[PDB]
Amino acid sequence: LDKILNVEAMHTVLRALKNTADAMERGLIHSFLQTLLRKAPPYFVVQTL
Amino acid sequence: TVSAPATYGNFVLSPENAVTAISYHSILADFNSYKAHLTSGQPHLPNDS
Repeated sequence: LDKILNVEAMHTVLRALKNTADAMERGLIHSFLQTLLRKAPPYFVVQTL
Repeated sequence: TVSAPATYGNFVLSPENAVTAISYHSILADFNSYKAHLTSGQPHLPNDS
């Protein structure tokens, strides 16, 4: 009964690490999109120029 | 001169018990024995663990 918990703790650690790495990649994607949305003038501005 | 036992007994859990401990929070001693006795139809157990 104890080895089950000994393995379940290891699997919870692996899950909490893989999901955090993926959240990091998605946050990098999100931040690179946030950057463009701050450096991207609306259509009519660019067209008038 | 009494012949008293020299050592404590030990009561290991069955690998089948690990399942019903998790899903049902319950342990019926010698779960492997009741399956064979209900398969064989025999009503009596030689010992109750």
